[PDB]
Amino acid sequence: IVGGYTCGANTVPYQVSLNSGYHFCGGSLINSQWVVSAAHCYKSGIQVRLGEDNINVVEGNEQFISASKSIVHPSYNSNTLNNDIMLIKLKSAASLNSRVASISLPTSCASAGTQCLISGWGNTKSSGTSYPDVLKCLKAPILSDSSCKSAYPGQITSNMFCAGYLEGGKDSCQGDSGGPVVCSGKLQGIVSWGSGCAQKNKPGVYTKVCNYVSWIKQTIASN
Ligand SMILES: [Ca+2]
Repeated sequence: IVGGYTCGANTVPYQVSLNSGYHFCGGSLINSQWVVSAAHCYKSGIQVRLGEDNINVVEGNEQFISASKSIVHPSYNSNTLNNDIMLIKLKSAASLNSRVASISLPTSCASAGTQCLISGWGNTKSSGTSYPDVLKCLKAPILSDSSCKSAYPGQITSNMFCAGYLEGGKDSCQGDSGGPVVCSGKLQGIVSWGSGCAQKNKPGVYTKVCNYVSWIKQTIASN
């Protein structure tokens, strides 16, 4: 997250870290056994880390759980990042508490100008590299479809939306992928892609979770 702030330990209790001997992507806890993340984060060997704040120190309130199943959307296209969504089933159910809690899926899609919270352990620099230890937060609005398509002509599908700031300086970035975009207590986005980070007129692009609610619920009911 570039231009953001230190969230505060366990203030984003649904945020997870996906780990393979290092943090590589985020995700969101949507019930005691299931996490949503981005398809482009898919790997073998994933450990889900819940209740994290500093990803480099064991502080308390952490739960480390292996992934059992990792379900990439069948129509994921890795060249376009259309359908950039994955479900991950935990080996065991997490213990939910004030520090470790699920986020609700949307009933309706969000509209333009809705303010959301994006969070992650990704790069904090637009130009260069600097990974945080502790979780970073950014409040960003949903842009209009118009401004989103004018920023990325031909590359925005019905399953995406833009969020952020056209002036630059505030965005998600590498390592934030897969994490939450929460608006009025509902999971509306997943950190997906963009052109660089925090660059002017190139806002971040997010998977529009409201298009996937039926798919999420049908897949989970069968797995
Ligand atoms: Ca920790």
